[PDB]
Amino acid sequence: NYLESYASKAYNESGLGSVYSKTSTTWKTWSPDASSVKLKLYTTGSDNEAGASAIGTYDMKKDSSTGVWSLNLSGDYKNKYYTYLVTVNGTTKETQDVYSQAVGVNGNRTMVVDLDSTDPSGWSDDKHVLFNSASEAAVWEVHVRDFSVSKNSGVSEDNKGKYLAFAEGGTTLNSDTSSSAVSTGIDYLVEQGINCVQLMPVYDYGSVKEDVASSSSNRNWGYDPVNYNAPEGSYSTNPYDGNTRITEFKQMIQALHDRGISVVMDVVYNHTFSNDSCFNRTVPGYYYRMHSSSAYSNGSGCGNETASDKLMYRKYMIESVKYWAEEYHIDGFRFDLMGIHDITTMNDIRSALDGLYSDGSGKKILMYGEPWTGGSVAISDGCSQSKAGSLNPRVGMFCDSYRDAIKGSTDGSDKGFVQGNTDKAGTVANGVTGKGFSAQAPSQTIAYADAHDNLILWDKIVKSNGSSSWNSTSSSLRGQVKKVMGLLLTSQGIPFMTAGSEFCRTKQGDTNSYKSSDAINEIDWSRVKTYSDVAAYYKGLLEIRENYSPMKSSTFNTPSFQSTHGDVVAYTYSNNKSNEWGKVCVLVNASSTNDWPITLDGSGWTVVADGTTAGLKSLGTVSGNTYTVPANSACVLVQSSTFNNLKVSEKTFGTVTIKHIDDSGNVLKTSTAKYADGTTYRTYPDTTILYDYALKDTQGVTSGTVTGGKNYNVTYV
Repeated sequence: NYLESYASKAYNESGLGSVYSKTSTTWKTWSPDASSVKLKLYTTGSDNEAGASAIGTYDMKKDSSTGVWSLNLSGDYKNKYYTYLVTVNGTTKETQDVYSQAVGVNGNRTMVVDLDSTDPSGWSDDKHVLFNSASEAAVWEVHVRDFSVSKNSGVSEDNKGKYLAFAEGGTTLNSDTSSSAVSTGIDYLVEQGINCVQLMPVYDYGSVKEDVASSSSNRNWGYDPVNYNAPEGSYSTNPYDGNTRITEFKQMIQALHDRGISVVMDVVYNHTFSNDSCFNRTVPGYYYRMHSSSAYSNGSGCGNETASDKLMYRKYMIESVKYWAEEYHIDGFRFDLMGIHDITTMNDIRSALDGLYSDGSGKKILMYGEPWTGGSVAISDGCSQSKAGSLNPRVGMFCDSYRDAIKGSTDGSDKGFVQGNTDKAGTVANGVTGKGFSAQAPSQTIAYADAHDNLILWDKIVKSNGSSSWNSTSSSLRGQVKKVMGLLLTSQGIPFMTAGSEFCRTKQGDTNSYKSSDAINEIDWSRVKTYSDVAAYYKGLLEIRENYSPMKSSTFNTPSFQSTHGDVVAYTYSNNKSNEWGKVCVLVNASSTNDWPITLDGSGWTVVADGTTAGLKSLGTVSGNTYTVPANSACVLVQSSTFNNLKVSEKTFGTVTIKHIDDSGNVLKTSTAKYADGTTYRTYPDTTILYDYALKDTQGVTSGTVTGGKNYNVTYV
């Protein structure tokens, strides 16, 4: 409890970090133990770029009762870089900035972002894509590079691997201007209507060298936080340049917002990459728990725990998670290993969001994380599943007890339910209730089967079924992944999904793939054709879910169950709305082989999934009190007497028809973005861009709400 004096006071300070105005800027930073905090300025994100000079140094002034150090200067410091030197116990360490809204390369430095100036065209009229209920999400966890970088990805060679791969207008499998009906990249998200992305950690992490291209030898998942408040540079086209990463992120955000897709961010406050992070550099021995002034505790990983208990961290979280929601319009935050944090900090972040926007919309922003610790947690108050009743109802927890029962161990061959381990069935059936541990609202339980960590769902499915990496087309194993989606997307509480699980993304059996080669960590999009039907089946379930409030209500509903043990789990949702199907029944057969006849919730049903295909269009009626779940099939039934209530229109996609022309007509490229009926046909020059002369006025309509089956033309490039 190092310094709660000077942190009860100083808790309400404001303008920590730096604040921008055209005339002048103010810096404030807190270090009661320091003898001096000195501001130092730079002109670049690193010494790589041209000039990169420092600009000058300025001693901040301590405020005794708060200990906060502050400085204000006149002049425009827009896009100037800077750092603090912190002097504590006679040592001096350079601290980047504790509050770093915009960063150089890898984070080494910060620059004063003229925040609103970064905004892309048509940003000021952007909107959040909040979900009224938390559960209406369907989080598709993608690590951006994986989605983009495959050679066959259709994404342009300069958008390949980068934020604008969510922004490249229109793209087909192997790029061919063709009836190559496999649209890929951002187009696929529109076809699937994936509804909500989760970006694997897009804040600045140290475990990728941003100085060089990301590659099979320059990859990481990015669980090595270095700056919480600035997005990753490596996914920029231009990491050396702040704003760029910011704008592209805003354009990636805006492209997902345009398409009505919510963006959720994995944020990893429980630990940092380095015991010599800015935190320890700025208040050594405050921010990190320490069983001794000699020795950090290690209750998480990598040798540290953030001092969540201790006020001047509680603030930093509270007014960081707000920052991402303030600016980037991020729609939710997923916390790694919440169990390290004190609940009396999660409760404040939750409560701080609830007041960001005057209309209370901030209440809608999703928040959840992993409740388990990563080791011997150093303090007694922890975000555990057991303590869960002390979190605010709208902070959520992954539910491993559920996960493991579905699939088994994260890692071993040991078969779970999906592969036929009957003896998990009882635990999975309870997990579908959402109360796999004591929880207060569906906003809590992140019903999930799979993640980046350990075996991607397919690899375990094949590995657990008994063979390695096979890329197998087996209608058994390929039928077997559809079990999980049948469960998760029909559970209560936020469904979750590693990106491309829906086309059997494989990592060839790799467990801790955290830095494994691109050939291990890429979406080979030819799997989308090969494991078509699977994705078509997957899309069809989101049609089911998004149109079905009980699967997505804000407070708990609760399935009935008709089998919970052996090899068939079967449960039914209930509803009272008149413009929705009414009762839904979901059955998942753990067998790989057998076709058990199941009793079901009511006397008449329409089949809307069969383990091959799914979604609103009737795949078959069925009648009488029983249904058969053939082999791997995950099947969905809705009460047949009210199947018609879902009078949604078809997702009548519209189109852009970019026809880039430099001069003399002809064609330089022809994408055809497949935008949904709403959204906007925003469109971009990204062809002749490395170095070129082939350039055009970009005559055309260039932007606006799309309109259904209509062709919007821009003559870019």
